[PDB]
Amino acid sequence: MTPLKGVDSQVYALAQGNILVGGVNQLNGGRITNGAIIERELPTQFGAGN
Amino acid sequence: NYGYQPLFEDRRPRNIGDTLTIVLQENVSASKSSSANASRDGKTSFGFDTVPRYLQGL
Repeated sequence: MTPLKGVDSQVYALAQGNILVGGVNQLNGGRITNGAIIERELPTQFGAGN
Repeated sequence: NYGYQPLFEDRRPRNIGDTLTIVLQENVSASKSSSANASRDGKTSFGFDTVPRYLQGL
Protein backbone atom coordinates (compact mmCIF):
# COMPACT_ATOMS: atom_id res chain seq x y z
CA MET A 1 0.00 0.00 0.00
CA THR A 2 1.52 3.25 -1.25
CA PRO A 3 0.04 6.77 -1.29
CA LEU A 4 0.69 8.91 -4.36
CA LYS A 5 1.17 12.61 -3.64
CA GLY A 6 0.93 15.62 -5.91
CA VAL A 7 3.31 18.55 -5.93
CA ASP A 8 1.41 20.06 -2.99
CA SER A 9 2.13 16.93 -0.90
CA GLN A 10 -1.49 15.76 -0.79
CA VAL A 11 -2.60 12.17 -1.34
CA TYR A 12 -4.50 11.75 -4.61
CA ALA A 13 -4.34 7.97 -5.14
CA LEU A 14 -3.48 4.73 -3.36
CA ALA A 15 -1.43 2.08 -5.16
CA GLN A 16 -1.19 -1.68 -4.61
CA GLY A 17 -0.88 -4.67 -6.93
CA ASN A 18 1.32 -7.18 -8.70
CA ILE A 19 4.20 -6.09 -10.91
CA LEU A 20 4.65 -7.25 -14.51
CA VAL A 21 8.32 -7.28 -15.55
CA GLY A 22 8.94 -8.09 -19.21
CA GLY A 23 11.37 -10.98 -18.91
CA VAL A 24 17.82 -8.13 -22.93
CA ASN A 25 14.96 -6.64 -20.93
CA GLN A 26 14.70 -4.28 -17.98
CA LEU A 27 14.59 -6.01 -14.60
CA ASN A 28 14.51 -3.06 -12.18
CA GLY A 29 11.42 -1.47 -13.70
CA GLY A 30 7.83 -2.62 -13.98
CA ARG A 31 4.29 -1.53 -14.69
CA ILE A 32 1.09 -2.32 -12.80
CA THR A 33 -2.22 -2.19 -14.66
CA ASN A 34 -5.11 -0.72 -12.67
CA GLY A 35 -2.72 -0.61 -9.74
CA ALA A 36 -3.91 2.65 -8.18
CA ILE A 37 -7.29 4.00 -7.11
CA ILE A 38 -8.22 7.68 -7.11
CA GLU A 39 -9.02 9.12 -3.68
CA ARG A 40 -9.19 12.90 -4.21
CA GLU A 41 -10.80 14.96 -6.95
CA LEU A 42 -9.80 18.30 -8.41
CA PRO A 43 -12.16 21.24 -8.86
CA THR A 44 -12.55 22.77 -12.29
CA GLN A 45 -14.41 25.59 -14.02
CA PHE A 46 -15.49 23.59 -17.06
CA GLY A 47 -19.01 24.53 -18.09
CA ALA A 48 -18.80 28.05 -16.65
CA GLY A 49 -18.63 30.86 -19.18
CA ASN A 50 -19.26 31.12 -22.91
CA ASN B 1 -3.23 22.89 1.68
CA TYR B 2 0.31 24.24 1.71
CA GLY B 3 1.92 25.60 -1.41
CA TYR B 4 4.17 23.93 -3.93
CA GLN B 5 7.16 22.29 -2.25
CA PRO B 6 10.24 21.18 -4.23
CA LEU B 7 11.58 17.66 -3.97
CA PHE B 8 15.37 17.71 -4.38
CA GLU B 9 16.13 21.24 -3.21
CA ASP B 10 17.46 21.70 0.30
CA ARG B 11 15.10 22.86 3.03
CA ARG B 12 15.85 26.52 3.04
CA PRO B 13 13.61 29.13 4.65
CA ARG B 14 11.58 30.91 1.99
CA ASN B 15 8.70 32.81 3.63
CA ILE B 16 7.91 34.72 6.80
CA GLY B 17 7.79 32.35 9.75
CA ASP B 18 10.32 29.73 8.64
CA THR B 19 13.03 28.64 11.05
CA LEU B 20 16.78 28.57 10.53
CA THR B 21 19.68 27.50 12.73
CA ILE B 22 22.54 29.92 13.46
CA VAL B 23 25.86 28.56 14.71
CA LEU B 24 27.37 31.36 16.79
CA GLN B 25 31.15 31.23 16.38
CA GLU B 26 32.70 34.66 16.90
CA ASN B 27 36.40 35.24 17.52
CA VAL B 28 37.87 38.74 17.19
CA SER B 29 41.25 39.90 18.47
CA ALA B 30 43.00 43.22 17.85
CA SER B 31 46.11 44.79 19.34
CA LYS B 32 48.60 47.62 18.93
CA SER B 33 51.67 49.06 20.62
CA SER B 34 54.39 51.66 20.13
CA SER B 35 57.36 53.27 21.85
CA ALA B 36 60.08 55.90 21.48
CA ASN B 37 63.22 56.97 23.29
CA ALA B 38 66.17 59.34 23.16
CA SER B 39 69.40 59.93 25.06
CA ARG B 40 72.42 62.20 25.17
CA ASP B 41 75.58 62.40 27.27
CA GLY B 42 78.53 64.75 27.36
CA LYS B 43 81.64 65.16 29.47
CA THR B 44 84.53 67.54 28.83
CA SER B 45 87.64 68.30 30.85
CA PHE B 46 91.04 69.97 30.73
CA GLY B 47 93.74 70.45 33.33
CA PHE B 48 97.21 72.01 33.28
CA ASP B 49 98.94 70.20 36.13
CA THR B 50 102.47 71.65 35.97
CA VAL B 51 102.76 74.91 34.05
CA PRO B 52 106.20 75.94 32.76
CA ARG B 53 107.44 79.36 33.78
CA TYR B 54 107.13 81.06 30.39
CA LEU B 55 103.45 80.04 30.27
CA GLN B 56 102.56 81.05 33.83
CA GLY B 57 100.99 84.23 32.49
CA LEU B 58 98.30 82.27 30.67
